[PDB]
Amino acid sequence: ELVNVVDEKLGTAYGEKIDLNNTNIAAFIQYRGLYPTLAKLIVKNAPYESVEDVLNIPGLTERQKQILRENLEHFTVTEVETALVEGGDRYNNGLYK
Amino acid sequence: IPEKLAFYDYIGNNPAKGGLFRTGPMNKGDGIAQAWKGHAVFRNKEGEELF
Amino acid sequence: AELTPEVLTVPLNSEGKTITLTEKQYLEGKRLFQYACASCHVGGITKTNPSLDLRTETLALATPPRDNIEGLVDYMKNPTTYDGEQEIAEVHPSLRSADIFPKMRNLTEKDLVAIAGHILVEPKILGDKWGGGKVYY
Amino acid sequence: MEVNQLGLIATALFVLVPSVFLIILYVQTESQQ
Amino acid sequence: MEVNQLGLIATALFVLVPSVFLIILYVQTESQ
Amino acid sequence: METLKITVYIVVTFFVLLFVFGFLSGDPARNPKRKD
Amino acid sequence: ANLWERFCNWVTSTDNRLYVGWFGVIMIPTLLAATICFVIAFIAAPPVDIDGIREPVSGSLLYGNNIITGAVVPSSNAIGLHFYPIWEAASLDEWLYNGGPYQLIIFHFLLGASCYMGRQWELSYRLGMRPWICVAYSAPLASAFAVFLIYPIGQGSFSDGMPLGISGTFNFMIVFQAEHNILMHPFHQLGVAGVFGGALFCAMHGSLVTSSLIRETTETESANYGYKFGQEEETYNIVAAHGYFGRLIFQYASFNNSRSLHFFLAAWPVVGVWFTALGISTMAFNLNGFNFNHSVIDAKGNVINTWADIINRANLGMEVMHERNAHNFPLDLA
Amino acid sequence: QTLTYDDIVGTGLANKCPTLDDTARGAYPIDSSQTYRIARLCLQPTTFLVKEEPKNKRQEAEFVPTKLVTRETTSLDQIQGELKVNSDGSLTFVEEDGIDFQPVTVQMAGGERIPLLFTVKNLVASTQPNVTSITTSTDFKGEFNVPSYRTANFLDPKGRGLASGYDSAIALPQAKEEELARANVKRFSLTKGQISLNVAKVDGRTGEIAGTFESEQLSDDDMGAHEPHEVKIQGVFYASIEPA
Amino acid sequence: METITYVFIFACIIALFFFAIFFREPPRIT
Ligand code: CLA
Ligand code: CLA
Ligand code: CLA
Ligand code: CLA
Ligand SMILES: C=Cc1c(C)c2cc3nc(c4c5[nH]c(cc6nc(cc1[nH]2)C(C)=C6CC)c(C)c5C(=O)[C@@H]4C(=O)OC)[C@@H](CCC(=O)OC/C=C(\C)CCC[C@H](C)CCC[C@H](C)CCCC(C)C)[C@@H]3C
Ligand SMILES: CC(C)=CCC/C(C)=C/CC/C(C)=C/CC/C(C)=C/CC/C(C)=C/CC/C(C)=C\CC/C(C)=C/CC/C(C)=C/CC/C(C)=C/CC1=CC(=O)C(C)=C(C)C1=O
Ligand SMILES: CCCCCCCCCCCCCCCC(=O)OC[C@H](CO[C@@H]1O[C@H](CS(=O)(=O)O)[C@@H](O)[C@H](O)[C@H]1O)OC(=O)CCCCCCCCCCCCCCC
Ligand code: HEC
Ligand SMILES: CC1=C(/C=C/C(C)=C/C=C/C(C)=C/C=C/C=C(C)/C=C/C=C(C)/C=C/C2=C(C)CCCC2(C)C)C(C)(C)CCC1
Ligand code: OEY
Ligand SMILES: [Cl-]
Ligand SMILES: [Cl-]
Repeated sequence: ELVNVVDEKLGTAYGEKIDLNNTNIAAFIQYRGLYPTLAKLIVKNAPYESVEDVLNIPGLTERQKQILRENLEHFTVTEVETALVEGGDRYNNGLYK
Repeated sequence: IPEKLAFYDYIGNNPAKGGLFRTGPMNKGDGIAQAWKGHAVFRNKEGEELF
Repeated sequence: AELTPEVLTVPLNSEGKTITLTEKQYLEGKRLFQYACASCHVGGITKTNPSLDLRTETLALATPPRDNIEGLVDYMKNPTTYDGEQEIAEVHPSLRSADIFPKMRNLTEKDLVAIAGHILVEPKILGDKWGGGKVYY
Repeated sequence: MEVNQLGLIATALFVLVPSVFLIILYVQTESQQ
Repeated sequence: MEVNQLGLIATALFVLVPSVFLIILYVQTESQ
Repeated sequence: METLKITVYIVVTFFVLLFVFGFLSGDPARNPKRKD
Repeated sequence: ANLWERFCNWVTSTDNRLYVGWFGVIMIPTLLAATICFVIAFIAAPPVDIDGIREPVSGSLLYGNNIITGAVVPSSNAIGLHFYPIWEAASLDEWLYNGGPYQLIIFHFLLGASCYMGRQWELSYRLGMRPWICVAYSAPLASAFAVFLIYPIGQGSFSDGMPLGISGTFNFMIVFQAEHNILMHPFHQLGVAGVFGGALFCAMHGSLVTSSLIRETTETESANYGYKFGQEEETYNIVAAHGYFGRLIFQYASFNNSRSLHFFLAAWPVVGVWFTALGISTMAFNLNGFNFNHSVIDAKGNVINTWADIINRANLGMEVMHERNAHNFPLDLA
Repeated sequence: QTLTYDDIVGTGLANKCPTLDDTARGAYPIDSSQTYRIARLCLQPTTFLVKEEPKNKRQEAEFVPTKLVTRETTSLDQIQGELKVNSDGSLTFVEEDGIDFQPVTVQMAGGERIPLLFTVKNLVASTQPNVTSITTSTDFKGEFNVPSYRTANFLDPKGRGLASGYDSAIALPQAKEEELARANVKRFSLTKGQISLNVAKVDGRTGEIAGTFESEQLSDDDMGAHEPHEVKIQGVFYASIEPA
Repeated sequence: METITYVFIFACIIALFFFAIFFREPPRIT
């Protein structure tokens, strides 16, 4: 009945991909062109329903919408997990080097 | 009926029910009283009250 | 094992062109990197922003790309954010900002390349250690 | 057997303390003579 | 705390037994 | 706490002065050999 | 004569079973207040938020400790170096939570112990002795000032002072090695030489005087009864001890002057322990022990590890675990 | 007055909310065709009550007063948010940002310490309807989120945690894990609070209001290792309303 | 019982201190 909700996420697509609703902002460094500008937007605007709602962010340039399309294959969305998003842990999760 | 009063009306608090080598606190014997259960009324099948 | 010209060969530009270095250049580039850079970038990390290291693979994936001497000299002249979007000479030492980063006033263009070569050569030597942080000390 | 644990220290002291007192007084008696 | 309950008797005789030895030796000294 | 603060200040103050005046009372003379 | 004079002559009486003295007048109340507070806190004090993070450490016997894990816990990092008498707290309950007894104990104690030192001077003056016993005691007094006062000063918090407990002391030692490589500081290597040599020379002098005791007893009695208190004569043959020791090594590696020998015994540990107290006191200002991390490298420039790189891996394990909830940012700068 | 840091520092006044003059009891006109904002909301608790646990017989739990042990660290301030005018006329404050939480530890008779996250995160407080002006009989009633007192990286003394840490009692290799599971397994709670604010002082000139608050929220449950207590907080608030 | 044992033993040590100082074999000079 009692389960570590964080380990469980690692069994979902949060474990393979950048979860646009949960993952810390420094994982967006993994792909060209996303950090810091679009990472801040994606997160600012963060709660999405499907990965493609990210293209509708108000303000994207046309190069921006293109980069997002180029890297839609690298995103997923799962349920917002409180333990991952509280404490402002999406901006700083206590991991440095 | 307040529980404090009903607890007095129970022989486990009678001082004359102990033993010379049954050591420690009363709680070591019947346990720690938690709750009055209620006053038990006994009836036979004819519905007389029994005591 | 030894410092050979095959180690001292690094991408000149992103064109795939390349250049070879000497023992003297590489060692000048380690000295100058210590003098101007390692206060923050010791061992390939970045103390004031651990999220960006100097690993060749990180540089590769920056806009513009920086896993060559040219894009590195350029960044030392006119730094940008990882995505190319902002200029950051106001807070990152550069020739563009050598009035407020005085260590940069006396650096020649030959000195800048020595520093890039060092940065591109050091992971071929140390691999994971460079940009790894304390896990790898 | 589920037995009172302090039974042991109680019995051990009940013996040792008075017994030691008696021995102390016997031995300093022999040394007088 | 869930401690060893033979620890009390062990500490107790650890103190008493060698302690008793020394008192015995001191008193029979004072009385000669 | 006010009452404790005052009372500690005064205690300390008293002791301090016993120490000061005690040594100002010709301490060099208090020794077994010579009274200067 | 006058009452102030009866008093002075009592304070300084060399007839009291225990000497009072003017240092004595400050030493006595302050050591009593430290001793009574310490004993009561060790048994009964409730938990203490040492690191200022609302994670209290239980140090006392009644809250589940034993003799070996028990401590009076240092005061909160939230307090830093602020003075925190009982009268600065809203309540004893607040004072206990935030570490107040530690401040009371160490201040009264540093003070009373400093006056202990002076009292040793004082009595030696009244007895007509030479005065420098108190100088030998300055070496352990210095050491207490370092772990209780100097090191918290350099680091900004009494919370980083040495706890008053057996396991707390070890805690303090491990965190210090990680943050200062104290083993690799020469002043500590000097302190070890101070104490190993001290113990060595203790056993030697003990074994050498005892080796040369003059037969003044039989085999049925302690050889100690061959010395009579305040006897005019010496009870061992120093000439005989010299002839033994000079041969064990060579003639001039051996002392034949008693005064020179005993001054050697005093100076060796005292000096070395001055150095190691100076060691803790200077690493209080992060002047740390030698760093040979990645100091050897091959023609290519691979790191060739030495034993100092193996020390640093241990250091690093202490680093990343200690005070595991208390760092938000990558460097632990105090 | 216009004091300065140096005037205030080390006195405890930094943990105090501003106050309005006893004579400040006017009213702030509200204007439907306008948009409003709280530029500063300050909450300063004065008392912390915790519901005692009534025994298995129970009868009724009272709220028992407690002792503050964490010092003058308790106040919420620099809180901002917009003030909508609703359609039934009521006004609604929607907290956006601010220093909206303080960890506090109070102590109960007998020495139980009760930590809690004193908070109004995500506060949403509305007035009764048809409010044309904020007066000295205006009430808000709100609800806020109370996240876990520790966040996911916090490690317990045996190195166990949620987002980090050991996942078992490693000091007891071959113990049965069955009975330790509630302490091996860190759970992150997020519950709900409720707060009433009661305007008692108004400066219709400046846009400054002041009054008292009461809120009810849960205490720390230590990432699921024990049940939380019910807490009631009472104190005072200041607020500054600007046009937007 | 463990807290008691520790405090008892510590208390006996302090009592020992008192007799060791005040009830010593007094030293004498022959
Ligand atoms: C008049 C004295 C007195 C009284 C009435 C009590 C009463 C009590 N105490 Mg207290 N107690 C006392 C003195 C007293 N105590 C003293 C002096 C001490 C220190 C030693 C203690 C230490 C103490 C503790 C540590 C505890 C109590 C507890 C208790 C309770 C349970 C006691 C129990 O189990 O009895 C047991 C009694 C017996 C088994 C009878 C012993 C009599 C022996 C068998 C007679 C010896 C016969 C002799 C050898 C015959 C030979 C003679 C011939 C050769 C000439 C009870 C309220 C307990 C409690 O519940 O507290 C929470 C508890 O844990 N007491
Ligand atoms: C030799 C005696 C002596 C000394 C030197 C100290 C020393 C100390 N005590 Mg201790 N103390 C002692 C005896 C002593 N105590 C005794 C016997 C008790 C039991 C009553 C205590 C109980 C006690 C408590 C309960 C506390 C201390 C604390 C302290 C510290 C500072 C106290 C302070 O603010 O002083 C202030 C002293 C002065 C300003 C005097 C300066 C000297 C000048 C010459 C006189 C000044 C005039 C003065 C202002 C007039 C007084 C009245 C006025 C205010 C109306 C210090 C380590 C505090 C502490 O450890 O905090 C962590 C603390 O909380 N002590
Ligand atoms: C194999 C045995 C051995 C030897 C020879 C040494 C020797 C030494 N260690 Mg080590 N040590 C040992 C085992 C040993 N250690 C063990 C088992 C431990 C615990 C695990 C330690 C822990 C330890 C620590 C923690 C430290 C040392 C340190 C030292 C130095 C100071 C020791 C000192 O003053 O001793 C006391 C002895 C004397 C005062 C007498 C003189 C002894 C010297 C060394 C001999 C002189 C040689 C002589 C001049 C040559 C021949 C002369 C002839 C021609 C006339 C010294 C180099 C310290 C250090 O690193 O300093 C750099 C230090 O910090 N040791
Ligand atoms: C073989 C290994 C070895 C050896 C021999 C030493 C030896 C030493 N170490 Mg090092 N240490 C080691 C390993 C070792 N260490 C390791 C592995 C680590 C890393 C984990 C460290 C980390 C370390 C630190 C961080 C510190 C030391 C210190 C010391 C010194 C301790 C003794 C001292 O301070 O006396 C000095 C004497 C005293 C402190 C005594 C004070 C006496 C007071 C004034 C009187 C008290 C009265 C009392 C309360 C009442 C009694 C009365 C009663 C009779 C009724 C000594 C030189 C300490 C040091 O240099 O201290 C300055 C120190 O702080 N070490
Ligand atoms: C850990 C090592 C260590 C300890 C504990 C220690 C202890 C002592 N050394 C003394 C003396 C000396 N030590 C000397 C050399 C050395 N001492 C050394 C190492 C030590 N020396 C070393 C290595 C040397 C070689 C340099 C000399 C030369 C002297 C002396 O002259 C002196 C002495 O008198 O000789 C016997 C005594 C001072 C008495 C005093 O201050 O009464 C006053 C204090 C009293 C009565 C009570 C204190 C009560 C306090 C408030 C207790 C609470 C606070 C503590 C700090 C808590 C500690 C908890 C621990 C678990 C850390 C004391 C027995
Ligand atoms: C195969 C074959 C050839 C075998 C045959 C063997 C053969 C016969 C050999 C030929 C001869 C031979 C020796 C060949 C050469 C080999 C040779 C040179 C051996 C090398 C061995 C070696 C290097 C040993 C190292 C030396 C050593 C152990 C350390 C010495 C260093 C040193 C001087 C330290 C001590 C310092 C010091 C003086 C301490 C004082 C201590 C002191 C304070 C104690 C207290 C004290 C002192 C007193 O003083 C008195 C008074 C009293 C009271 C007293 O309390
Ligand atoms: C190139 C760099 C520049 C150069 C630098 C040079 C620095 C040299 C410094 C010299 C230091 C001064 C000499 C010592 C003082 C003095 O002589 O003592 C006085 C006595 C006199 O000796 C005794 O002398 C007596 C005669 S008299 O009194 O000296 O006149 C005689 O009676 C007796 O036999 C004899 O033993 O010395 C001794 O008794 C011998 C033991 C001396 C020990 C040395 C001093 C202290 C050692 C501390 C070591 C600390 C180590 C810590 C461990 C971690
Ligand atoms: C601290 C004051 C620094 C000093 C001195 C130097 N750098 Fe730096 N560097 C620093 C930061 C904070 C950052 C990240 C800036 C950002 O927001 O993007 C950087 C980044 C770089 C990079 C880019 C690495 C990447 O993965 O894209 C490079 C190539 C770089 N810095 C080089 C560099 C050199 C050569 C320096 C010495 C001349 C130097 N930096 C100094 C912080 C600091
Ligand atoms: C007069 C005189 C003298 C004497 C004096 C004296 C004798 C003093 C004393 C003093 C004292 C004797 C002091 C003491 C002090 C004490 C203290 C200060 C304590 C405190 C404590 C506390 C604070 C506690 C607390 C707690 C804890 C810790 C825990 C639990 C709880 C409680 C709360 C309880 C002389 C001779 C010198 C000379 C001159 C004159
Ligand atoms: O070592 Mn590491 O550094 Ca001197 O502080 Mn920063 O952490 Mn913390 O509280 Mn005690 O300790
Ligand atoms: Cl730690
Ligand atoms: Cl930090």
